[PDB]
Amino acid sequence: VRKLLPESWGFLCPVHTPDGSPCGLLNHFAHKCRISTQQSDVSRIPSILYSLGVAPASHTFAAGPSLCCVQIDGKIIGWVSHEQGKIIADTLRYWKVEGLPIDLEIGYVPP
Amino acid sequence: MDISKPVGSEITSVDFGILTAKEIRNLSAKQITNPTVLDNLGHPVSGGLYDLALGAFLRNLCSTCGLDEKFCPGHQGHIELPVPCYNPLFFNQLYIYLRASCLFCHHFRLKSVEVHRYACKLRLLQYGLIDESYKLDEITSSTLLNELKSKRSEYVDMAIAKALSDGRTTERGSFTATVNDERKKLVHEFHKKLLSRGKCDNCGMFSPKFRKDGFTKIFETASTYILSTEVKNILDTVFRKEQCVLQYVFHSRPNLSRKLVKADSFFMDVLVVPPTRFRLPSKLGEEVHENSQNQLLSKVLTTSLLIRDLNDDLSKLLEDRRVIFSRLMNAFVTIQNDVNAFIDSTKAQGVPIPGVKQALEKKEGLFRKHMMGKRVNYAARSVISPDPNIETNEIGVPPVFAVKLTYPEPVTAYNIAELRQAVINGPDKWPGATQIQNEDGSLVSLIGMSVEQRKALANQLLTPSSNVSTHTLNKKVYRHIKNRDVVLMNRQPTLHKASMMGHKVRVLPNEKTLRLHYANTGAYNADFDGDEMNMHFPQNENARAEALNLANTDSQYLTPTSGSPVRGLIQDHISAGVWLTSKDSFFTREQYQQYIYGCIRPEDGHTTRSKIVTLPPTIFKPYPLWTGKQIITTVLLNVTPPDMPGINLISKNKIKNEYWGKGSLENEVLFKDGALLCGILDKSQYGASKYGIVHSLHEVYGPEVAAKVLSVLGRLFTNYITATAFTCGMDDLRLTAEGNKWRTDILKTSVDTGREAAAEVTNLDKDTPADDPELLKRLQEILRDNNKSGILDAVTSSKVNAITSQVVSKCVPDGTMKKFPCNSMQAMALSGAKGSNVNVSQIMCLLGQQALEGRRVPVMVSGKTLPSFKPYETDAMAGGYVKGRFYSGIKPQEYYFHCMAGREGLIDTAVKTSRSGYLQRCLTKQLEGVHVSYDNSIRDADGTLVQFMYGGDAIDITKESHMTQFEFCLDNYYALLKKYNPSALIEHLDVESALKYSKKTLKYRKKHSKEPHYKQSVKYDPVLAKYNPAKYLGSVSENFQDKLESFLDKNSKGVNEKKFRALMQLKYMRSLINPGEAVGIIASQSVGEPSTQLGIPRLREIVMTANDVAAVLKTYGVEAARNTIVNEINNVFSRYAISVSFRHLDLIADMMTRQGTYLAFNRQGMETSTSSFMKMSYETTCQFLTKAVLDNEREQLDSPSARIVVGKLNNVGTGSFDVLAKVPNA
Amino acid sequence: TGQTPIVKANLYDDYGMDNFPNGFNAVVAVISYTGYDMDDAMIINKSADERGFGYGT
Amino acid sequence: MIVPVRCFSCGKVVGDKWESYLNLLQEDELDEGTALSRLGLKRYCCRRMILTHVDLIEKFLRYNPLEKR
Amino acid sequence: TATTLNTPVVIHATQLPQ
Amino acid sequence: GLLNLGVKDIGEKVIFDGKPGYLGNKLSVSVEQVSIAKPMSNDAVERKVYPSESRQRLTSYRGKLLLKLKWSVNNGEENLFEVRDCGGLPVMLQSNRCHLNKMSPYELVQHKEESDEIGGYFIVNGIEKLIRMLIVQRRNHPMAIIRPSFANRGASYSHYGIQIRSVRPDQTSQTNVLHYLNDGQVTFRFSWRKNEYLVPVVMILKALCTQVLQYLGDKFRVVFQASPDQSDLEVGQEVLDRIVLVHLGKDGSQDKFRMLLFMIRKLYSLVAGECSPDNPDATQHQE
Amino acid sequence: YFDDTLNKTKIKTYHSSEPAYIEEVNLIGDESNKFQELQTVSIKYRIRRTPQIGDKFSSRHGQKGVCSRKWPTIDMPFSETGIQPDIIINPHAFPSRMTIGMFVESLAGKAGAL
DNA sequence: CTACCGATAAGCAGATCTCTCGATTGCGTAT
DNA sequence: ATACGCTCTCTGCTTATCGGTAG
RNA sequence: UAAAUCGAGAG
Ligand SMILES: [Zn+2]
Ligand SMILES: [Zn+2]
Ligand SMILES: [Zn+2]
Repeated sequence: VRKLLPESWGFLCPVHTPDGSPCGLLNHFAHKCRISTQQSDVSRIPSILYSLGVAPASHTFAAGPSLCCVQIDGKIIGWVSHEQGKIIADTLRYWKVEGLPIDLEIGYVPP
Repeated sequence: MDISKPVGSEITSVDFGILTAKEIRNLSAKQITNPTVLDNLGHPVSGGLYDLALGAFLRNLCSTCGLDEKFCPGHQGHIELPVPCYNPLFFNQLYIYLRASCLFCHHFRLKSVEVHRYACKLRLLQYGLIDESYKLDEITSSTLLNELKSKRSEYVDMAIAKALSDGRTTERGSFTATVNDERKKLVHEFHKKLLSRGKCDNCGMFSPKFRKDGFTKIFETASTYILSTEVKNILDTVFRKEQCVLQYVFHSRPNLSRKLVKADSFFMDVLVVPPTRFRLPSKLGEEVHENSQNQLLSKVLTTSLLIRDLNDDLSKLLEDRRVIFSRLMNAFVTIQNDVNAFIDSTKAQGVPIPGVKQALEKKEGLFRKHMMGKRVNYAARSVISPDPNIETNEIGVPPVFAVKLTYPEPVTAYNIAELRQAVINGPDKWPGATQIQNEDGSLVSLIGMSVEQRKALANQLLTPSSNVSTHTLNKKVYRHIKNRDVVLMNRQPTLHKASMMGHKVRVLPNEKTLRLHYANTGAYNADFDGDEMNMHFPQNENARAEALNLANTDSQYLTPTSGSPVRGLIQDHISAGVWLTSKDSFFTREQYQQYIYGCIRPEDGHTTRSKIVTLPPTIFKPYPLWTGKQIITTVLLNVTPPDMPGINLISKNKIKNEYWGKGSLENEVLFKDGALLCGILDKSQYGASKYGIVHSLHEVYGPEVAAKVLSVLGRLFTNYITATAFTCGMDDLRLTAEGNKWRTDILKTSVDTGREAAAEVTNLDKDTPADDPELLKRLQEILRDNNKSGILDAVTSSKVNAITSQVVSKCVPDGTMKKFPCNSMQAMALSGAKGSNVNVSQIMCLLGQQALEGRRVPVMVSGKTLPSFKPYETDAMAGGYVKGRFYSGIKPQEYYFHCMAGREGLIDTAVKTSRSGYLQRCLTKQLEGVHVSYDNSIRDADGTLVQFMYGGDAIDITKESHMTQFEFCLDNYYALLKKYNPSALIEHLDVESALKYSKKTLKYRKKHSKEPHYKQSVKYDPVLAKYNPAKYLGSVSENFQDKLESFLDKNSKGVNEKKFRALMQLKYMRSLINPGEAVGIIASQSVGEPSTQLGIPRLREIVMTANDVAAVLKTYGVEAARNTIVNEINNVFSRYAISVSFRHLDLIADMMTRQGTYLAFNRQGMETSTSSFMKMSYETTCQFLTKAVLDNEREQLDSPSARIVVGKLNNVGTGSFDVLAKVPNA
Repeated sequence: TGQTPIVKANLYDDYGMDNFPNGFNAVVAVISYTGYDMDDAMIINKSADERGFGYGT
Repeated sequence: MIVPVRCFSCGKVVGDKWESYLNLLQEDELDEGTALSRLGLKRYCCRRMILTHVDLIEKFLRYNPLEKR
Repeated sequence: TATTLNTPVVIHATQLPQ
Repeated sequence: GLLNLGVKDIGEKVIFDGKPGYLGNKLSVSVEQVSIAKPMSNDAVERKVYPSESRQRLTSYRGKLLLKLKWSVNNGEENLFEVRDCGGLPVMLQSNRCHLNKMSPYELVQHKEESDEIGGYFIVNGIEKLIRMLIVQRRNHPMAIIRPSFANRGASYSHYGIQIRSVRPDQTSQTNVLHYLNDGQVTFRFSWRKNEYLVPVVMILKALCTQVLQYLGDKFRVVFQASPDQSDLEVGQEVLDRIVLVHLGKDGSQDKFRMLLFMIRKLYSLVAGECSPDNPDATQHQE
Repeated sequence: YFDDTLNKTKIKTYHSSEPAYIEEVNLIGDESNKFQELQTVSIKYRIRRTPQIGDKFSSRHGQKGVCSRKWPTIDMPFSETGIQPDIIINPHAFPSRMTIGMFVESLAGKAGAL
């Protein structure tokens, strides 16, 4: 647990750490890392997702890691192909950086 | 403690016996009734927990004694328990002897033949005749059973009679570790087979099986509860029938008292309330929180009153009886649980209040917090700051400490010159007194006194006593700690004995910090970044003697871990040596004379001639010059004693012969006849290095002359650095354009290291692209496995380390813009003052590969080491190869990896001291008493011989350094011969016999050794086994004598061979460990402290938690196990390159294997030990106290742990003998 | 008596640390001179703090 | 807090060059080095005593308990 | 008064009175 | 905000007397509006209290907390209301419930505060105490886990598992773990009050979308402190509301069913070796 | 405080070692309707922490250390310009600790002050 | 045929350096 | 207003139920 | 005047 890890690239300050017992545990945040404090309005996200081709979970008959599962905030939305997964992940990033909040964290775990 | 109050009686030993109810009711000053501690208005309620008669309480004269709060020791009361209840200490004993019986025959469920057999076996173990009992078992219808019992009884009585008449065992038994071990094994088998009888043998009728769900309750099944009085009566009857058989299960020494053991001991008829003095209320300003013991006793008193009332209600007389019986039973159970809580705070049912057992169990208990490690008086603590001009055997006491700390000096006819003026001074005018302890013991104070009255008191210090009874004593003055006194300086943690030394005190005038000379830095492992350490001021002359002589800083030059030195100047003085003893160092007459008088001031005794002598100038024309070599030479000539020659020595230093120019010979150091003729003083000469000049001075002129040499060398190098500086800069770190181009061109060859290494590990073609999806796929398969990546992390790491080495070799020391000795960075790195070649490599060439537990940098689940690098970046850059240097800076990714590595290092550094201290504590608790006897055989405190000869030769490792340095011994033959002076070392020593036998065995051995070791019949013992090396000259070990003979047979060179071997053998006679050395403590420290630096877990697999010792013991026996233990406990130390003397590993292995088994250093091994108090003070105090008190064990107070607990002097070193005074008259 | 760092990151004044001085600039000489500083100690000019250097409450 | 009377290292009195330095930086457009030199501060020991002073006492003087805010 | 400096620790009668 | 959401999620506590199978008067009691203000102090008409006084008084910087109840009877016959205070609730500085929320740095100096005073910390008895942030599992994420502790839960346990720390809109978390047993039977586990509870997952699957709900409700009817008025089917659907994936809430039965189906498939992958355990030590799965 | 329980004037003392100066006093009152008398006082003192020998000083690079002696200005090295450095740091700290940040910071500091 | 002794399989108990500060130290109910 | 009821390790040992062997 | 628990630190 106490090891510095590459997953903290810019979230936890590597150098800043107390020396002794708390080392690796009592971390500190990178000075530009801002922790979210309110909800993002993701109610409109399914609408654009359905246009892209995210087939709703009620009418798809899909299961398994063999297909990509598109989920929002902890609830299943749809099931799509992997290539479609890459396309919609990058496209959603394009739209959000360019309706869609700026805190919409998008994680596409590829096969 | 006052020396003028003598104590005659001494506690020989103590024995752990159960207190009985009848005994308590006789001693008690009162029995307490009501569960109210104290009524309102502030007075204590008579009959309560407090009382006038349980000890004087808060300005209330004690009724029992009639003395005030200070002069009432406190008196013990008792609580009349209405019913007898279980004692939670002995519940397992009561529950084993509750079962294993027939409730009708009132015997055990075992046939009385077996019971009598075990009784006589245990009676034979009472007297130590362990093997006789094994023949007692070799004895093999009912009327013949009585004859069999009588035959066994006659056999046992006659064996006892013979052993007692043979002078083999006295009337008080012979109890030792082995007999204890066999007794424990016998009793455990006794109990294991005693429950194996489900059906009785004296009358074969079944009995119910008692089932205990938990403490305070026992249930019968054919479920049914059983009252405690029934259990008491049952076991009372059983013990009455089998008193002769349990008389030898609850005893170890002959019960000379012949007092029958009952079942009343197993039950709590009475609770005992300590005197009020031991339950005084927590007072915090206004807050008063009564004791938890008082609260528990109040609870038990409440339960007593309630159950007594229920009993009385039942006595004053159906359904009402039913409810009152249920309530009475619950009152029984609740008072049982409340008693169990008052004793133990974890068996209860209900965070819970601490119980009386909880005041002892673990650390912070009464053993490991107020008996082993106490809190001392007349001591100080502070932060250390460096201070040359302190003699390396002194410590600088601030005026604050110098006015607080005091010593009681009794006034004599010769001391009133200075103690009178100390009293005149007062408690503030240093030096001076703070108290006068009179003849009557009254401590007249001086703090609040006038100077006029102080002088008036001083004029009566040495008056005669007008008291007929105090004519022996005399007044004492508590003088301030003067300049002559001694102080025991320690710096926690005390990883080794040399960390607690004794210094002479110098009363500095200025600042509040303990000022300490630099030399002791490695000795305490201290720095000056706020390190704190403590000074202890002994209060009696006998204590001054040990720190002044035995623990004195002079006596501590060589660490017994390997006999190496851990003194020597550290950082500045080393570089001042590399410069002052250069060839370029020439000194005019004024400069040289000032340097010489700057350190060897002969007004206190720095030099041994009382008039400084000079040396002729090295260069006469044009003008008189000198050299730093001559400075060292004249310093040695002045400090060395007269009427003795100078040193002769040949050695080397760490600076090669290339760093001084072509054809140079400064790398080899030469002292000839007390003159420095070649080579530069370095870390190797003076410093933490063996066989250097200061070590040689130690070995030849003594330790005190080496201490004086260290002081003068420090002072001289300081006065030379305060007239000539030495600085590191930014140019020192630079490289020429040539060096930088070489570094860049080599590092360009690190571009394809990663791809080639990865293709190698996955076994593909070296010429495959980084984007080849096959390589990506194979790296991905390697990614999840932790060993395929392990070999992908090992081959690439070797390649990048090799490229690092190529860069370092080709760049430095060639490319550096500033060269040695101009390059102060290299000057202090090569010399050893600080850092290594790796440090200047990282500063000037590159950091290299970052190691995170043997492997490369931890990787993401994606296959990326960092977000900046592509998935499976086939480049050593992504892996953790830091090409940047601390001079040119490092990239953000390399900065991240360096942060990873540094955090890992900090984590492990935090772990190592704490993790590896438990093992040292284990060893030190076990081997605390293992010392050297006067047979030169090492044995425990009791006497169980561990080894017969220390290491096989009885050579002290602190005096073994120059025993096999024959060439050194011959070169300085005259100095050594003067130091030993065999003129007065032959009038009481035999030579001829030991030399004869040594020659005979040497000839016999040379006759042999053609054949392997098993066939080599001895026919002739080694000389040490037959002759005492400290009494017969020439009694020396085989390997030493053979190496000396080889030296004398390869080097045929006014000294002859016979005189040289006489001197060497006398030196061996003086290089023997003195009797009474805590070799166990030294071994434990020397195996634990270096273990701080496979590795420690391997130690835990060999010392603490049991190639493999088990296999070699189960196949090859016990000596093979010992050899395997030593070999494996050594080669782990070897891989860390720590020199560990085998006189420690041998002692450890021979203590572990003392029983013929693989006894590790945990509580299992400790269980087989004679003294109880050590085991109680170690851990599991409850189990060991039960085992001690059930056997009525009378431990003889020999272990170091026990003698402290009972207040007696130790059994190692200074206490290992008595002192008696001869008186003239008859 | 605090002082602004002569050497300071750009972020030193984004966070307005100058509102809270932390130390003082001192003339540091990397020199082996007095012999009273080898491991980690350091030497402070007497007249410097006789005139108020490093003073606090 | 407030400008030191003397430069710590050398001992030169820089307890009067504070307001003058502020003026020469404010009344006249001057670089810090030019203003320090024109006051007679060539040694870097004296220059750092005025160059990097914060004069915190101003922020300390707002919180006066003897005047209604 | 009456301490180890001034009183015997243990004073016994060697034999019966005579 | 979130206090109102939380107390809306708390609900009612129905207790029935025994006055005449009708129990009597329902007494549905709850809270509907929880609110705080700036910390005032009456010293007739209340003035304002500023943190300068709180620090200098060695006291706490606490405002007043007001809860308005809903003392209803017989399912709405009479609904008494009551706005009861709840003592001095400490309030953190520079926050919208503090007297210095928008004060300019000039204004901050004006009220003896500082030039650029920062909040984030409460004042309690004049001691400045902040509430240190913590790091926890990422919310609403079914993460594979392989920890040996699961194997110690008893017999037939595997160290494998699928864990999720669901969080409701009111930002309170409930955990769920699908253990894998050697037999092949999956096992939901939660902690409703303070102790572990295990249920076969096909049971919850069919119950989310009345025979099982009565069966499931009968198991936990007592620990949940359901009133006698509530039927076992009602307490069963309440169990499926207050335990199973409270990050879908009510009107999410089918969604919770799909989510648990997905979690079961993920567990089957994790035990079959087609996926890797997710490290809770990493920052990839943390909040 | 003059006490009613004893009718004798009792005085509280200063329980500390370092002598202090009375900086400020706050006569805290109680917000109760009664004219409750003054009972709580907050006394704040200042104590002068002049740097003594042994006080830890440190740079921004982790070169922590106590001060061994306040070395008089005459006895310190002086440059050509005549400035005695106020801090002397031993050179041997750097080769192992490898804090080239301190070297480059000293360089930049002198350049900036010039 | 039964009784007694092993033998892992499971359950259980005790363990894994000195020093300086600071703060806090109980609900709950029936009178 | 207050006094009285109160879900993160490692070494052993001990208990236990299934095996035979031998009269 | 205590003693515990939590937190902050020094080596
Ligand atoms: Zn008494
Ligand atoms: Zn019987
Ligand atoms: Zn100056």
